[PDB]
Parts: sequence; C-alpha cells; structure tokens
Amino acid sequence: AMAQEIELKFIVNHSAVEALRDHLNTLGGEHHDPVQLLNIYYETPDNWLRGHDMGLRIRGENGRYEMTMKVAGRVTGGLHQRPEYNVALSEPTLDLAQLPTEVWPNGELPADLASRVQPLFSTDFYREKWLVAVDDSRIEIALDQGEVKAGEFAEPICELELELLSGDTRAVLKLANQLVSQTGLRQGSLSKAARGYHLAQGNPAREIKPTTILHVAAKADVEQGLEAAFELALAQWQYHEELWVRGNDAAKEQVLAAIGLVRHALMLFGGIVPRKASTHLRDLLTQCEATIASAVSAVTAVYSTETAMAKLALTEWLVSKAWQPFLDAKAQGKISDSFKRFADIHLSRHAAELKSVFCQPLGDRYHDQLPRLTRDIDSILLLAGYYDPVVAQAWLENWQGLRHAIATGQRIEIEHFRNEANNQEPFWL
Ligand SMILES: [Mg+2]
Ligand SMILES: [Mg+2]
Repeated sequence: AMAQEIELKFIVNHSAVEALRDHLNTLGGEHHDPVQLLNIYYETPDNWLRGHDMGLRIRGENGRYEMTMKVAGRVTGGLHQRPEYNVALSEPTLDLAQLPTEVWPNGELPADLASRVQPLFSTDFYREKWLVAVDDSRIEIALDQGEVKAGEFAEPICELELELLSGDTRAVLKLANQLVSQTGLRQGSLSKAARGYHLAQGNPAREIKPTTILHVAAKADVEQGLEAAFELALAQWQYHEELWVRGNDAAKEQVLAAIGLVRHALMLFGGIVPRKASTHLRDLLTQCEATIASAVSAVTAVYSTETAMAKLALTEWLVSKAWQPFLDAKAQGKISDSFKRFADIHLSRHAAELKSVFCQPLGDRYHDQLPRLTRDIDSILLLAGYYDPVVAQAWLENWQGLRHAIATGQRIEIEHFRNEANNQEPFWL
C-alpha cells in the first residue's frame, strides 16, 4: 500500500524567523544545521497529476536523489494528511515503474505518462531541523526558507512544518500549542506543490469563493454532517485569510463570515453538542474577531496570537472530535441518526425564523436583523444539500440578495428581495 504523511504547516512572517529559530533552540531536541533541498516537480500539458490532487518530484540533497509521489488526502487548517511513496534514486531520472499500482487511479500507469511529463516548477530552499519527543510520539520540526519557481514566476518560501514521524496526531497539536504563544505563525493550507502549480499558470490573482450549499454523502449520520460543516467553515477561513494576507482587502469580510459560520454551526448542532463543549473555543473566536475588526494591517491581524490561538483551537476541536466525550446516551442516539432527516427538521425551523422576521417591511430597522438573517442563511447552507442544487440555491438566492442589500443600504433592492423571498415556497419535505 502507501505510506501516510501527517504534518502541520505554518507560514512564518519574514520578520519573525530569527526569534522563531531562537525559541526552537530552547526545546532541547536534536538539531541539524540548514541543508539545501533542490526539487523539480513534473507535470503533463493537460495538468493530469494536478487534476487528481497528486504531486510528483525528484528531490536532491547534496547529490543524493529521491523520487516522491504524494496523492489526494485531507487538509484541515494547517494539517496535511496525504498518502505518499518515496523511492531512492541513483541519479536524477524518474522511474515510474518503481511506484506501486495503487498510486494510479486506474491501477496502471498511463502508457504515455513518462513521455509527456515536463519539469513544471522547482522548489529551492534551505531546511533546518529539530527532532523532538512529545509523550510517546516523535516529531521532526522543519524550518524552510527559499523559493518556489515556475519559469518567470516565483514567490518566497518561509514556513515551519511539524511532521509526525510516529505516534499520535494529538502530540503534534500539543507541540503547536506551545509555539503559537508568540506572533509570526499562521496555519497554511497550500502545499509547496499547490503554490508551484499556481505560479505555472502565470500566478493569476485568486478570487473570493462565496460559500455554497454543503453536500454530504447519502446515508451520512448527523456526526458526519457536523464534521463536514466544520471542515467547510475552517476551509473557508483558511482560503480567505490566505487571500487577505496576500493583498485582497475584500477577503477580510469573508474571514469574518467564515468565523460566523463556525459559530452558526455550533448553534445548529447545539441540541446534540452541549454549549460547554465549546466554551474556550468561542472565547478565543471573540478575541480573534475583535483583533480583525480593529486591525490596521492584515499581516498584523493574521499573524497575531489572537488569530493563531483561535485557529489552532478550532483545528484541534475538529481533528480530535472534542464533542464526543460530552455526549450523553440521548445525544449519541441523535448524532448517530440520519443527517437527511435532521436537516428536514432544521430547514423548517430556520424558515419559520426568516418568515416571522421579514414578513413585513422594517423601515430603518433592517440592519439590526443582519445577525439573525446571516445565522439562518448559514444554517440553510449547511442543511440544504440533499435537494436539487438549482432549486435550493435559487431559494437561498433571494435571502442572500436581501442580506447584501441590507448590508450595503440599497432601499429598493431590500424591498425587492424581501418580496421575492416571501413569495417563494419551500423546497424540502
Ligand atoms: Mg512538507
Ligand atoms: Mg514532510
């Protein structure tokens, strides 16, 4: 089969590198001085490997070569969990026959793959390492500094990785908790390969991604729905934070919206997961929101300890499934039942709230209802996924139009969408 890589990635603010290196040196690990890693990644003209979330490189460490294939896995905040397979090489030339068949989607290497792959991008960086023990786990800390480059287009590498060599993922999260007491770290959801692929397309500006309806598997239980909901909210926070720190000022609003979605998900599942399961998480989210609101700089806001601690708290809560020990028998029964059936009930609950609030025109008092309206839209986004996507998104579009118009003060559009929303019927059972 494949091996399994588990590592937590933090992007490091450039000014914080020296202070980080000093801190890492107080942990009492086995330290290795920087070594240059030279990598070339390979890809076809039709972006075949990228289409499968899989990356192929040859790594050089002082004339010693290694071929590595990573395949589709999971990214949760900064935590990358990818299957991989590494093969030692005698010289820098690919040998695709050495990889197991389970690497390939069809169980067979495409006939022309070796012939049509070209060098698409490189990563050239110096890696400094600390090996540390946390409980019964062993973790390799890597500090990477250099470049990722696709022809003309390059961007800096300045990041920290905590790779689990053996043991438990909880140990990685424990280690992270010590490090985010100081500024200069943010969880990074983009692999070096993902950034390399983007540069190779001419490094176009990334666009804001509005949240769309969550689609959870048929037969999923409520717990699976909950996991998918929090995965989505964290992914939307990560994506928009990356855009914001890269210079998109409009993305700030979407960072706050994603944090709002976390809160609304906690409320949605609050009949099952008690409020006390998320006391500390919600406290940290409040301080993060305040820091974001008052920030003069995206860089300062994003690399702050308020943001760092709040984000790590959410990642840990999700990955550790921290709700589980709080569930009594009744709650366990409800969380193990159908998400589809749960969703039908809660769609009606949120529709009742929307109808009662917006059945009449509200004059100068629309803006005070924004939090309620936003909660209900967010809740329906998480719940509406078992129906026809065209019908369901069309239903939501009218409430979303109302929310936009209220937020920007468009009097005509407020009344238009309020009427459209009150004239449409429900789509659910
Ligand atoms: Mg890595
Ligand atoms: Mg690694």
